[PDB]
Amino acid sequence: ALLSFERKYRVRGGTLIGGDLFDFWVGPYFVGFFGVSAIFFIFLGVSLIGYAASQGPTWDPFAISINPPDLKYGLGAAPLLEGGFWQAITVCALGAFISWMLREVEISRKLGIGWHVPLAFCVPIFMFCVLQVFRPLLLGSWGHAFPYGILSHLDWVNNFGYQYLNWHYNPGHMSSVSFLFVNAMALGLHGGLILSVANPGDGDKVKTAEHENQYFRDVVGYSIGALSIHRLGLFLASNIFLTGAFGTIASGPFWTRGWPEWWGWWLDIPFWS
Amino acid sequence: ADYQTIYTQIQARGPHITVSGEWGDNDRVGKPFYSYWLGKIGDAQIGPIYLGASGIAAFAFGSTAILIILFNMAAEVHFDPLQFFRQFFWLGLYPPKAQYGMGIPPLHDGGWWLMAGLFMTLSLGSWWIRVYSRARALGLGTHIAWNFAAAIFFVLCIGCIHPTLVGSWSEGVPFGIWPHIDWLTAFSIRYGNFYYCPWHGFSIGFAYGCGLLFAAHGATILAVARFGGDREIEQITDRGTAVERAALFWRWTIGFNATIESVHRWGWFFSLMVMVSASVGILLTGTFVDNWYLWCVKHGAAPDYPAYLPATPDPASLPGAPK
Amino acid sequence: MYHGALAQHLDIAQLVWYAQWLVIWTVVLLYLRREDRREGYPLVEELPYPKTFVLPHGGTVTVPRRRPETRELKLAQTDGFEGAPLQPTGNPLVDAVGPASYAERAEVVDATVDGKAKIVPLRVATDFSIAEGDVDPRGLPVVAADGVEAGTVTDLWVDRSEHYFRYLELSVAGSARTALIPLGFCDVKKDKIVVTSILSEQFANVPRLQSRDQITLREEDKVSAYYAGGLLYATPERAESLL
Amino acid sequence: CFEPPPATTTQTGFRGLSMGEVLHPATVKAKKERDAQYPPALAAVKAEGPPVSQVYKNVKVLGNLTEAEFLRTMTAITEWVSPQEGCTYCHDENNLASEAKYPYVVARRMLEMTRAINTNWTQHVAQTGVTCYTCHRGTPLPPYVRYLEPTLPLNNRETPTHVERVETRSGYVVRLAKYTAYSALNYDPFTMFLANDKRQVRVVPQTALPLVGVSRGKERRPLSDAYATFALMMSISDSLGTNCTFCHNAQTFESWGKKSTPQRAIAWWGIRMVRDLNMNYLAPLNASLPASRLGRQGEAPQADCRTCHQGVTKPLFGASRLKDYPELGPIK
Ligand code: BCB
Ligand code: BCB
Ligand code: BCB
Ligand SMILES: C/C=C1/c2cc3[nH]c4c(c3C)C(=O)[C@H](C(=O)OC)c4c3nc(cc4[nH]c(cc(n2)[C@@H]1C)c(C(C)=O)c4C)[C@@H](C)[C@@H]3CCC(=O)OC/C=C(\C)CCC[C@H](C)CCC[C@H](C)CCCC(C)C
Ligand SMILES: CC(C)=CCC/C(C)=C/CC/C(C)=C/CC/C(C)=C/CC/C(C)=C/CC/C(C)=C/CC/C(C)=C/CC1=C(C)C(=O)c2ccccc2C1=O
Ligand code: HEC
Ligand code: HEC
Ligand code: HEC
Ligand code: HEC
Ligand SMILES: [Fe+2]
Repeated sequence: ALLSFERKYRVRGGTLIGGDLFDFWVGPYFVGFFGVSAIFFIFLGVSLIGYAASQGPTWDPFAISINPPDLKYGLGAAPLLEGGFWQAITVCALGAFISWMLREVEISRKLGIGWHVPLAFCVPIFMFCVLQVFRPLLLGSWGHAFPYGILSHLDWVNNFGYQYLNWHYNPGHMSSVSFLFVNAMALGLHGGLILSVANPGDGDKVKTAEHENQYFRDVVGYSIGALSIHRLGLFLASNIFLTGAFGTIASGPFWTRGWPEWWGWWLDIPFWS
Repeated sequence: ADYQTIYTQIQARGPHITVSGEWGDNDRVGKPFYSYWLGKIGDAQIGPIYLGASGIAAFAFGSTAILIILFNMAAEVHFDPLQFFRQFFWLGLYPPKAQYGMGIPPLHDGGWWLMAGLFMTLSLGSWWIRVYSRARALGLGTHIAWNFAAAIFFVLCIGCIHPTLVGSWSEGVPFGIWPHIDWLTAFSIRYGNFYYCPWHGFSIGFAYGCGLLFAAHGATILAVARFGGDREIEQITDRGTAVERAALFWRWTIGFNATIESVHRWGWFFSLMVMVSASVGILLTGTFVDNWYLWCVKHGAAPDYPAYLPATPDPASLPGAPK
Repeated sequence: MYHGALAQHLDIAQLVWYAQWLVIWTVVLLYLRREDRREGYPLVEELPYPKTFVLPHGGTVTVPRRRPETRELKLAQTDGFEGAPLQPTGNPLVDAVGPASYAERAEVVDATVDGKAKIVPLRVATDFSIAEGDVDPRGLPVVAADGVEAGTVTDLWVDRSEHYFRYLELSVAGSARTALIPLGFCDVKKDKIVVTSILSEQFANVPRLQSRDQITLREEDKVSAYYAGGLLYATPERAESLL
Repeated sequence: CFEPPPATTTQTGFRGLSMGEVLHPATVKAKKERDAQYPPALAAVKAEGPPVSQVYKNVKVLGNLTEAEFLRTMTAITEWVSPQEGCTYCHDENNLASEAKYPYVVARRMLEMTRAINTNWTQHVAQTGVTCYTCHRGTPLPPYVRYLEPTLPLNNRETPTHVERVETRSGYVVRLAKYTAYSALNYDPFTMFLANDKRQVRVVPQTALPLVGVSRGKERRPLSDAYATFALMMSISDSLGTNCTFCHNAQTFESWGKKSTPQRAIAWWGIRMVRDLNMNYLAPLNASLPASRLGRQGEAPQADCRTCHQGVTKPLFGASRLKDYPELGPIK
């Protein structure tokens, strides 16, 4: 039921609101008020997908899609069948996420550590807001959002991208894609370095923090430092959306043409034209 | 509110450290210096850097490949230095356009490309040897090298294994900024929307995972910095309150958790697979699949939508329409 | 005829797709998830063959640790529910419980690669200094959450392996004793040091080191734990709900 | 660097697919004012009278029209083609029946060409129809033509820079980029796909698995072909001032049925229509044109999608003169 070092941390407190009423554990999971609200908003969003999933033509989990309304419905309520479920689902999704986020603040305060995780978890929840709320509002319709299907939400992304002819030329995207590669690149370095110091091989002795630093100095001429790389990651990770978002929200509201032609500001400067 | 996790408030300066390898202690070159500003967000000490044979080899072949590319770029704009700086992104050294099978193509059409890539491939190989050797030399594991190899193997897959397997160098990736990006659309369209290749999906979901994992892992290590949670080796071999407060944070949120060592085994894995799935996807492409969308339509996966505008017959089927 | 098709309605691509899923879940369930169970297991109130680490400066240590002694926890059950929280019996900070808790780390000093003590004060570290530009806190007055002056900084404790300042030593006024704090609790100003984590009255009860010029792993927790414990136990308002 | 909101959007696909046009209103308008300059139809005139093949000396194409109706075609033509220069641009001022000046013989063949578009290509041009104005827009040499190489600017009423000039080799890729909507796709899709019918635009296989005997070695179409088809579409896209979802579902570019829109089939007939004008009507006019008009390979200027569409999905936003000038087709 508990980890061999866990009982000494299970103390009352940390709760943002609710007091003693919700401050308890069910299994390994912590509850709190936000753990209840999450459960409420999960169940309400899960049960309302399932309703929509039955009214559809198929139950094959890859194919299923619960799409938003047509462009004619604007920002108004759309019929339950004809997009209304999708709107219903959105609210429940955002409700749980925020509740999943805030919960982690309660867990953080009880353990007496930083709030860095839930504060790192907002960066996704924000990028989810960029797509399903901020951009549709900036284009006039909820019918610009991505549909909730496993294979189908790709088809949206594909058509979204090809609407501006060649989405790779997008400079926000270029930014965003680079941080994904570099963050994926950065992890295998850090994972690998930590593993390579603790698991050298054979009957070889474990090595020290100086060994880490020497390796990357030797190999690449520079070593960032233990604590720093973890600040580097969270940054590398975060900027996958923080910069991406800007590449998404401009496509339509602030830019209507193709994205390659955007680079005519560089290209068409008079004194090298 | 821990301001140390935001930046280094006070900076210690001292005499430089040197962990002696089993060899190449005499191949460390240069005097180390200290950037005060770097030292706020990282470690102040820049340099020195190890040389060695493999290192110089990764420069001599790496330069040679770069010198071959830039020459053919300069060619493209008739050697006009201003129209080099202007158009650079658009310039490129291309694989053959004409189908020659695998027979070595002419220098004017893909010959300089194939040769640019050889010298890239030798450079990539030389570095790997450095990434492997510097590990062993300092009594370290080879975990870094093997992940790097997986990423080398993805370049080899898209560089020269897949053209081989299908038998046409034309399939290779160009050199250049926009050009090697443009390849991504050509490739996908030719093999039927990569959004319908399962191993793209794996590739994306591991890369996305790497985002989440480092984000989450970074947040956890900074979050527990007050308990010296950055000291990850000596947290493995003598568990401190740091990684007690970590594991519990997660165990109460998502129900389970890792160790301070194993969570670095989750990242390592998740990075690795990004390249393994990416390699797997490619090796399948063109050899055993041709249109990934119709592969999904056959195996009843691909989703379907009704008609907004009226269903449009292929005019190439109508009686008496031209070719 | 097609390349890649096989008997029945089956093609090479279809078969590797299963293989991909099985290797994945093999690795997750049968490796990574067992490597997660080396610490804290077995459970209290599918395990791996234990792993030994041969230490850099002599000895070995198989994990997880079983200590020859079990420490007494001055806490008390709230309710008869299986997963009911625990309220402190005694003074929770000095007891070291909840967020004031410490791990049973070795009573050994952390060690540089060559052998020397890793975490030591600048009075010991003669070859270390503060980089020109940054503030020298030695002699500034540290001021608590209540706004009272709780002492004066008297030294810094550098990490010699990474060249990183990890602690701040301050003489507690009235008590005639020094006490360490982690920099992570210290807003470093030009003229003072703000510690919102604990009240002035509490600094006196910070865990005492065994030796003046060196600090054991367990001592680094104890001290670190104390201040983190204060964040919820400084006043009686800090434990309840915010709104 | 950017364009301010609001933005005009439409829907060409099932809700939630992100298929549709995105138009900047202040560009949409700029296009309308330009195309609104289209001179209105000259009032219909006396039907009765003898045919002009009897009346006039040299009338090989518009014989069946009565003189009054004949001269109305001759004013209208001059409005569309050469208004600033008037009738004398084609005709000898003393002798109207003379074929001294080269824009006469060229006009005759044009006159036939225009009747051919409206009669043998309604699968594309519909009931909207094409006139002399759709391409010329008030000038003898149309704004948007195409030689056997790229040239800048795309509008030939704007003075080209030295690098934009076709003699200058350094600007080559930039000439090629602006035809492909600024891409670095190293291919010329006009001279490949529209200047004749020697090439096949479709590259995607139409089966999951690779067909034996064409999926290895020298039996394969190189990847280049894919590049080139994309090149052409970027230019089609830019030519009409729209995007790929206006004619495709990006899910599957190769598939028709639900996955394409009626506009795509219409787009398809454009390709065959543009091919049929370039080979049989425009390229051969190099024997009738002076060298100041020909390219560096002696080729006569030819047309692409942009020649008629000039940035809009329908030329002149569906402006028609089909009924007003029936003598320009469709011919029974
Ligand atoms: C129309 C465009 C499509 C496309 C076409 C495409 C293709 C053709 C391929 C991918 C691939 C991939 N795509 Mg993908 N794609 C991806 C993401 C990805 C990656 C996860 C994956 C691997 C590529 C990579 O990591 O290279 C970055 C890392 C690289 C390239 C390795 C470099 C490491 C190397 C050791 C370093 C060398 C640097 C040297 C120092 C340089 C020296 C050079 C000198 C000598 C000149 C996302 C997240 C999306 C979204 C969200 O829309 C997407 C959409 C699309 N892709 C569209 C469907 N994509 C690859 C894949 O997974 O195949 C199935 C792939 O082959
Ligand atoms: C035509 C297709 C193109 C395209 C179209 C495209 C578009 C339209 C957009 C992107 C975007 C992006 N593209 Mg893509 N792209 C990418 C990569 C990327 C991403 C880095 C970036 C950001 C994605 C994002 O916002 O996720 C969002 C993911 C989120 C928000 C995750 C939400 C998680 C949520 C909080 C939690 C959910 C919880 C679950 C319900 C819990 C389940 C419970 C269970 C487990 C118990 C690569 C690497 C490539 C390559 C290699 O070719 C590529 C090619 C292309 N993209 C094609 C050229 N791309 C985005 C961008 O940044 O644009 C500039 C974007 O908007
Ligand atoms: C422009 C950016 C878009 C994009 C573009 C994109 C591309 C190009 C590809 C994906 C793919 C995927 N995306 Mg997607 N995406 C997904 C989820 C997914 C997964 C189904 C899959 C694998 C990614 C992964 O492993 O991540 C890392 C996280 C991991 C590994 C943790 C485990 C999470 C688990 C796999 C998620 C399962 C979700 C289920 C649908 C269940 C939903 C909850 C139910 C039970 C109520 C969610 C939940 C959201 C939300 C909530 O916004 C989202 C938004 C977007 N995606 C944007 C709209 N996505 C890949 C795929 O193959 O899809 C078919 C893929 O290739
Ligand atoms: C750069 C920043 C990165 C990042 C960062 C972090 N990520 C975190 C944290 C941090 C710091 C945590 O604190 C938190 C966590 O706990 O760690 C495991 C978390 C989490 N990251 C998850 C998913 C995830 N991260 C993604 C991406 C990144 N993460 C990027 C890369 C992606 C992508 C890319 O697709 C996915 C799918 C969940 C596992 C978890 C929240 C679940 C939840 O909120 O619980 C409660 C919610 C549920 C249990 C289900 C909710 C069902 C709703 C109501 C109905 C569904 C509607 C929905 C719209 C349907 C769409 C499906 C359709 C597309 C098919
Ligand atoms: C039964 C019931 C109704 C209870 C009510 C209470 C309640 C509200 C329960 C919540 C119910 C719900 C919705 C639970 C869902 C739980 C979730 C979010 C499940 C999804 C988990 C997934 C798929 C995560 C993907 C990320 C991933 C690959 C994780 C595996 C690796 C792990 C565990 C990383 C976490 C982890 C990280 C990131 C470290 O850095 C670290 C550092 C040092 C020590 C340990 C760790 C550590 O464990
Ligand atoms: C070139 C663009 C022309 C302009 C401008 C004008 N005309 Fe024309 N003309 C043109 C052609 C190709 C022909 C032969 C038509 C045919 O169907 O074969 C003609 C002929 C005439 C004639 C008949 C001359 C004769 O056969 O004796 C007349 C009287 C005539 N055109 C008059 C005319 C006027 C008045 C114009 C300006 C107002 C004018 N034309 C313009 C080509 C072109
Ligand atoms: C596009 C589909 C066109 C339509 C409709 C008409 N013309 Fe045309 N014209 C077109 C091309 C590609 C060219 C060659 C370029 C050039 O100007 O040389 C032309 C040219 C002419 C000319 C010659 C102008 C000159 O070179 O001085 C004339 C006199 C002309 N065209 C007349 C003309 C008439 C009478 C038309 C309707 C009956 C007509 N054009 C339609 C393209 C197109
Ligand atoms: C209508 C106006 C179109 C727009 C906008 C785009 N394309 Fe298109 N496409 C169109 C036609 C009429 C055809 C068939 C032409 C023929 O003669 O066969 C195509 C075909 C393609 C293909 C090849 C499909 C196949 O069968 O393999 C591709 C890959 C393609 N188109 C891509 C594409 C892109 C990337 C576009 C935006 C830049 C785009 N198309 C726009 C008509 C139209
Ligand atoms: C002039 C001679 C044209 C050339 C050259 C091309 N097109 Fe065209 N197009 C033209 C007209 C007069 C019309 C109106 C007919 C109508 O449908 O109302 C069109 C129409 C289209 C459309 C349909 C637009 C819609 O329904 O909203 C498309 C998709 C189209 N044309 C595409 C297209 C392409 C791809 C061309 C080059 C290959 C092309 N057109 C050439 C006139 C002319
Ligand atoms: Fe770590």
